Amino acid sequence: GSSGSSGMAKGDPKKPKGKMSAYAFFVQTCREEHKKKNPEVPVNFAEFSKKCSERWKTMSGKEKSKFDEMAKADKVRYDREMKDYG
Repeated sequence: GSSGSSGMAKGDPKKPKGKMSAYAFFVQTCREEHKKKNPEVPVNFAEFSKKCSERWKTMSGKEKSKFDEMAKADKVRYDREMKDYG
């Protein structure tokens, strides 16, 4: 951990984004929603995550499903992309 950095400076918009897991999706989707309402409000990733991550473990396989179907496809999509890339 102890990264404190959302992304990087050296990165081309061409290369495929690393593989994401169902969990991540839950966190991301949650963020995008926060901006939709409070676009002009700060979001302490540190705290925001503490509430999200905890909500991921407390979730039931049924709920995670929504993020399971997506992630499951996020692994096959990226894999194929790498084939063409390198």
